[PDB]
Amino acid sequence: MIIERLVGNLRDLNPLDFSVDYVDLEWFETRKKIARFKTRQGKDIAIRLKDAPKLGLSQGDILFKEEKEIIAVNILDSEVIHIQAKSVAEVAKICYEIGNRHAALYYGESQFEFKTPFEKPTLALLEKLGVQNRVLSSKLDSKERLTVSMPH
Amino acid sequence: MIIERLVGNLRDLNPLDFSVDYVDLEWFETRKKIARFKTRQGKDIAIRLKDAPKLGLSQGDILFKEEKEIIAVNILDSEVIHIQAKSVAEVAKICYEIGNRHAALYYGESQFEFKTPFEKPTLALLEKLGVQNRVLSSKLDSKERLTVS
Ligand code: NI
Repeated sequence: MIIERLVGNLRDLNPLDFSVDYVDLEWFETRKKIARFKTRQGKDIAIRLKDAPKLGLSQGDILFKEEKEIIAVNILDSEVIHIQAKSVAEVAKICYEIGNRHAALYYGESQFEFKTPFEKPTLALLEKLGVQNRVLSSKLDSKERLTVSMPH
Repeated sequence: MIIERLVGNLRDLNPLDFSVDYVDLEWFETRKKIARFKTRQGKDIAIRLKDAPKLGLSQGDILFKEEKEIIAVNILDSEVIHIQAKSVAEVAKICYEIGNRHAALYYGESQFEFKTPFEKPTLALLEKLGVQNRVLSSKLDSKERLTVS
């Protein structure tokens, strides 16, 4: 089935009144406008998004909703570097340097914490800068992603 | 005359005690390690820096000092976009978006203020973000630069 428009997000209804089949995406598949997936129940779906969310698909976004059946997005955990800045100047340096690598970056719970996909040169850069960090398996949800508005 | 290393900075002495000649550099000339300049008084100086400061030569860095004579660096003011963030989350967005254009970026006075060289695309990006900014002439001193490793 072709999906051209999102039908809202599970946060806006009660998932218990529907049958929800999830499709599992990686963080790096969330901004593809044309893609093919297979749901957990084995349904082939093709996204061909006409007005895709700026940040990418997010956890719980609804691809299909008909009678009581729903297909929704689930984002897979991946290996992520959690960054704990200790000052505004550190946040500015961390975010300038990860921007110059064009690596993905996501807001954490505090405005001093960020998450970025594990990449060896990103860990090397944070080590070289003495920035506190740890590598954990977690979800990079697109709602928290920093955009790149005018890429070179 | 060839200069291989800096002697210090005018901030650490009384400039009135010396005869100070300056070499005028633009901001985008400060990271040069090999170059030839003429001072405001007309002296020829060639730099050949063996261990250049990582962020660039800064205002007041001393190239030469002998007796009461000094040659120091002056960084020319240039047209800059002054940015005023309203939150640490905005500082993170501004600094990531500017880093993704590889534009230069410097700390301002407050921890929410930054400066970047005026570029038409950078202004368009900040307008798109709704970031408070103004265009004016200012000095981009290398000691305040954010650099890339
Ligand atoms: Ni690039």
